[PDB]
Amino acid sequence: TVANTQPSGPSNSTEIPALTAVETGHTSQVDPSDTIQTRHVVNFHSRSESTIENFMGRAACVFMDQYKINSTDRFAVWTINIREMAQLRRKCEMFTYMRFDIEMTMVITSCQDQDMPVLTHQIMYVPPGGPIPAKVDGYEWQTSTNPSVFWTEGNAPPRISIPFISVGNAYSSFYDGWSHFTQDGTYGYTTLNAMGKLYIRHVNRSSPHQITSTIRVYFKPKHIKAWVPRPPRLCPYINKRDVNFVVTEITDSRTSITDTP
Amino acid sequence: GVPVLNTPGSNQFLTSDDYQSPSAMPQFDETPEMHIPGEVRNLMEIAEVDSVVPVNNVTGKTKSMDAYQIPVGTGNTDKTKPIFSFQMDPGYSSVLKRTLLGEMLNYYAHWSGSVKLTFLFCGSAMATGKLLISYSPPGASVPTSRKDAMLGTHIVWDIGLQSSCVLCVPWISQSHYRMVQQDPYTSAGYITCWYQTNIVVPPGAPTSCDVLCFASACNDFSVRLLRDTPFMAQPGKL
Amino acid sequence: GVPVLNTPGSNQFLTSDDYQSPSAMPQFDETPEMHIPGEVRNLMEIAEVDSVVPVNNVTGKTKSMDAYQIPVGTGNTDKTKPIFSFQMDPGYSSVLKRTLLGEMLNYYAHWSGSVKLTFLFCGSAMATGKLLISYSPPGASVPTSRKDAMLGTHIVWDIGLQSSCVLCVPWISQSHYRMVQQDPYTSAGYITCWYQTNIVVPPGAPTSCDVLCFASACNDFSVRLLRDTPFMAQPGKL
Amino acid sequence: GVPVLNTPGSNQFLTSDDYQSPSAMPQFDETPEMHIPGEVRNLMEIAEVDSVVPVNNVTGKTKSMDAYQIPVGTGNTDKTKPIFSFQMDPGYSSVLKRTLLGEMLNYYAHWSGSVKLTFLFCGSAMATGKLLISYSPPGASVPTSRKDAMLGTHIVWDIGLQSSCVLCVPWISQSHYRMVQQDPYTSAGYITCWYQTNIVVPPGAPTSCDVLCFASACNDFSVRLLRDTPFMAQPGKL
Amino acid sequence: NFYKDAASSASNRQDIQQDPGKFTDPVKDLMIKTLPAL
Amino acid sequence: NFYKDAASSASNRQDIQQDPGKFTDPVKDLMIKTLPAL
Amino acid sequence: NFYKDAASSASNRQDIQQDPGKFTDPVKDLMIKTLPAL
Amino acid sequence: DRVRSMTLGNSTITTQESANVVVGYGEWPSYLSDREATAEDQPTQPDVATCRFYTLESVQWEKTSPGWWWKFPEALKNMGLFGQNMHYHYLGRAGYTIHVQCNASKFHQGCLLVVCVPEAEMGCADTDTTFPATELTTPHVFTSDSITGKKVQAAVCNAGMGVGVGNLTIFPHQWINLRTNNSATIVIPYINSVPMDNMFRHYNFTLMIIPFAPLNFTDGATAYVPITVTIAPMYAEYNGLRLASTQ
Ligand SMILES: CCCCCCCCCCCCCCCC(=O)O
Ligand SMILES: Nc1nc2[nH]cnc2c(=O)[nH]1
Repeated sequence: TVANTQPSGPSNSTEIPALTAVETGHTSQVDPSDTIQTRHVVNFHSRSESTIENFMGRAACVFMDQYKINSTDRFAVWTINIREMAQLRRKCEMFTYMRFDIEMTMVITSCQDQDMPVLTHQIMYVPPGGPIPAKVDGYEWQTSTNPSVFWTEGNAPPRISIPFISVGNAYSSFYDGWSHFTQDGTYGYTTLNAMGKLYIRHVNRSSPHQITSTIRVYFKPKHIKAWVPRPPRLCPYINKRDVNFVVTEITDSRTSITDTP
Repeated sequence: GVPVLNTPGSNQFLTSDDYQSPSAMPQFDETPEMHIPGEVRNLMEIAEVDSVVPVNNVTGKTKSMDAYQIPVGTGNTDKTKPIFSFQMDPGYSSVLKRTLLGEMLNYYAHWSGSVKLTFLFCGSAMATGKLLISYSPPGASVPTSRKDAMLGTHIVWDIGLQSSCVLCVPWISQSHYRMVQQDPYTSAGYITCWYQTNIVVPPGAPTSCDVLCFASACNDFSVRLLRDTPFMAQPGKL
Repeated sequence: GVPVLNTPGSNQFLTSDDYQSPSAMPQFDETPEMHIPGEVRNLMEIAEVDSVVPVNNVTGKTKSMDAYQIPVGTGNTDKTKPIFSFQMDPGYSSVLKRTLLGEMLNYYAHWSGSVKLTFLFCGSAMATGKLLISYSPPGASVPTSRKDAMLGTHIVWDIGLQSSCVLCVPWISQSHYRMVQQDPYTSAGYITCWYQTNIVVPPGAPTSCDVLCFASACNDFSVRLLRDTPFMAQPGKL
Repeated sequence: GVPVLNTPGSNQFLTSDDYQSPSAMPQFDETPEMHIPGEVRNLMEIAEVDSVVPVNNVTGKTKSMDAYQIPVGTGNTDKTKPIFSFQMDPGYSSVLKRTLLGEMLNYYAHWSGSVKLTFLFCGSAMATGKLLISYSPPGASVPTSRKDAMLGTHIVWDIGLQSSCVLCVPWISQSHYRMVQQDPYTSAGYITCWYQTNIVVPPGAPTSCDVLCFASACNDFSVRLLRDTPFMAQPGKL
Repeated sequence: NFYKDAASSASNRQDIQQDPGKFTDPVKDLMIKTLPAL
Repeated sequence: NFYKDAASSASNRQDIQQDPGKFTDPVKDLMIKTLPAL
Repeated sequence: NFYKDAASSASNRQDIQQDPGKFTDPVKDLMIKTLPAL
Repeated sequence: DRVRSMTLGNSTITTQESANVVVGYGEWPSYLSDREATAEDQPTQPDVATCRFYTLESVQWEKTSPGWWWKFPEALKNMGLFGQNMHYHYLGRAGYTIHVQCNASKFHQGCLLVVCVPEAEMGCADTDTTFPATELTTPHVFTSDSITGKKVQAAVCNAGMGVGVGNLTIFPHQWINLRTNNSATIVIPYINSVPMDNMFRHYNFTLMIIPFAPLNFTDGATAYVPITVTIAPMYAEYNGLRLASTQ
């Protein structure tokens, strides 16, 4: 639980808890027990829900794309990144380095644009450098060593656990550096993002009518370790492969410095 | 086999659940753990760090540096007028909703504990002064005079070698938690600043100085109910 | 009976799972186990075995035997030119992607450890020489002179009765693993060979010899992330 | 994995069940428990509290205060006529279906135990009297004379300084429970009041007084089968 | 624990640790609350 | 108990407690059943 | 183990054994790393 | 406790009005351990030739100057033997005692934020392109406006990385308040997701100096008030010898 408030009385002494120096890089450790007179109160309040495991440990949408049954629009491809969607990006771009292993949950909803029999979906994950399919009868789809999930509709959503598959000791949300050694090529965190593409298709061979399925991937980080905290993002998220921004006001404005509602 | 019974909540996907799931990559050898400096294990570690507060966020100064600095002068006029004044609730207040205290607070619905406001005086070494920074709990209007403001939890801050002062807002609340959003039932008080005496400056020093404000949480601060932040406001595909 | 709750991931087929399944042939009497020579229990047992490296895979020599043998001659011209030069990463490099080290490495996405290059000299017993085989980590260009190449981890190999030498590439990497595919962030260095002195041959012996190259893994070598190999590339029904 | 068998009742939603369900807000820090005065842990705590009984609920007096007060006078006429008379079953009886005993009883289908009727005399301090309040179990008609009513479980109540009397209806039933709804098989008796002697008043005091009635449960009272109350009768959207 | 893999496990939400001393006061020379800063 | 959270638990229907003394007789001076009220 | 049959069991992925000596150095006469080969 | 001295590898630093040194995240830098290392080669540890104070070019602090940033380790290339060991080695660590110093009178006022931000991934001025490497690295200046072109977005309110500039206090930082101190010393341990990293293509941290309260003085005081940065790597070690890189 959080710290209790000790009782204090009227003080007149040469000690000064309120007097500080911010220019020391030091945040004052004073309590309301140092400035004013306080009563003894027992704080049973805990900080259990502000921890990194409880904060980041909720499944956020990271990818939506359509793929149709009955060409290259017959299946989906994602080339995994957190940066597709803004709300989980701002939570992950809040720590510089963070080490977690995630389980992903797919929400696959087929919609008709004559009766669909039943739809079974395949979510094949190729690690980086593997063979990519260019067609639905690719030959790549047989998953000898690629992980893959087969899911028929009307069941629970497909949840599988993923380990910490990074090369480095932590995932890097930010990479202030270049791709090539001559300081050339791709700038930013794109260079570090080597996680394989994600391929989703209907294992149904065809359909009598045009059926368009959409997939929704929900990462939920667990076993989370985060290092070097940084301020949350202020300006919006124009790109996915770079932290580019239009300059925005730091805070909402007032009419005067004294003005208050 | 063993007879089972499927209860409600089967075959659902609750986003905030704690279940075990089959690993996609069995017997995976993770990268060995290494010690990186500065591990954060709780978000109230990084809400208790100071952050400069844009108190002077008037129209035309927000997209600049003049939003952070509080104009404090030496004169005969307007010494019975507040230096600044703003809401004490760090979630919806248009001054400290963007601070590190307010950024980590907007992911939550409820908050408890004492916040403290640190004031760094950025004048010359020869310029001296005294200021009255006061907090008045709700129930009455904003203090309009220094007489009405010295009835709340205030501090008279002599400006000298230390050059910094902490006003600890002491968490005078009816309930154990307050709403981060603005509602009348749980609304924080008012933080006003006044001239205790004046700023006195020597003949050759610059007569217009400014106070720089800070805000952070105390050790008894806690947030309670997770929600999404309203700031990001994605418009569409990136 | 006992109340149960169906979580997400029910009624799915994850290909890489570890579940028990009902036997189709109960109380089956398997054939008794017999000792067959040469049991392999780990694929890094058969990646640590040498394999001849097609270093001379120039256009027109790959579908032949001349791809494996490295032309080394005795002359006055081109003794300040490399004998060979290739990428050190055994996954995408057009020289050692096909070796036993590279065949077992392309089923994986990450790899760690030291590789070693063994050079068998296939000349006559009277022909002697000295060679400089060097490894230079990335960050600079390919070494263009022997002066620039003797700054990396090199070996001066005297050719005599032993007639074989091992250059252990010492795993100088920033991270714990490297990508098998070619990406700039984790790219291995360069392996160049140079004439330390020359090949000296008696009057009656053949003046054009050749070095035969090998490559295998060390005892600290490991592969980390299973994937499919890109080599097979099935076109259709067999 | 472990072979299971889905029994009937799977994937249903029984409203009155006792199952565990996944928390939507994990590791939630609830507000600390505080002691609020007057904790009720059982609804028979608040059915055993007295409540004024609208005995005089004749047509034209219900939406007023005259429904609660029982007219008792001093005269020569109608002293062989009952003062009041009503059904003893507190669920459907048009007198005590609305009391606190009857409000908490209409959420239930079965009820057992003794009820007690308390009579507060709201006359002057000089006016004295005696009353016969009787309970007669079912099987015969309503008692039409005081002779027939003094054969049941009655009480002769002298009115003096105490000014209050309790008639405990003693739970004379065939079965262990009775139906809250009105059915012939389990119907309670009749509660009639009679003049034992008269109300005698001095010359200057007001000659028309009134008795105020109460009703509550005893310590052996219990309700048994939960159902919905018929009173609310929602018509539509609010 | 119904799986062998460690990544295939429940989230360790229960544990609550914190070290705010590495952010609020990262200074070398110890600074006492009572004493002046300089 | 298959969940860590306390709100994610079965209803404690089994327990039966009651204190009707705080409603039926909340008076300061004790009133005996046998004795007169005043 | 919920089944009697041994083929109806989980894959024994946990065990990690290896004997690279039967492939890398299958020679009869022992060859020391330090000494010359011949 | 205002006077302080720092002596590294034949170069000492004297200050007499200063806050105490700030150790980044409470970790003092050190050599890489045997259990957290990744490269099986004997590292080069020239403790006195490289781990010493290097003094960068000083910048003039004016009434309207927005700010500056340096990008380290790279800013320390071709400076002494610390830059020569970059060109010949592939890997590197250090611990960077950063001593920013800016003196004034008792009749000058102003307040700087000397903040070290790990991985200050900047943003391009035009949101749909990428900018050259000479934009990132005479330190680059911020602007109190909005620039456009193939440049880093060097506005001050969004400090280049697209955050609130008042929220840069979460990083290891000090303030130079001209009435209190005239120097700010920050010690930064090796912060990276990897045990050793290349020093050229990767910028481990950037040093942002941002005047929150601008410089102000009446007539007669010295107008030229320069800000000098004196950065000294600590516990620097190198791995992966090769031919010198031409950069
Ligand atoms: C059907 C198999 C699915 C397997 C999917 C594997 C997912 C790879 C792991 C997710 C990448 C996480 C990257 C986070 C980096 C950051 O925090 O910036
Ligand atoms: N000189 C010095 N050495 C250390 N080693 C670990 N911490 C320290 C420190 O704070 N100062």
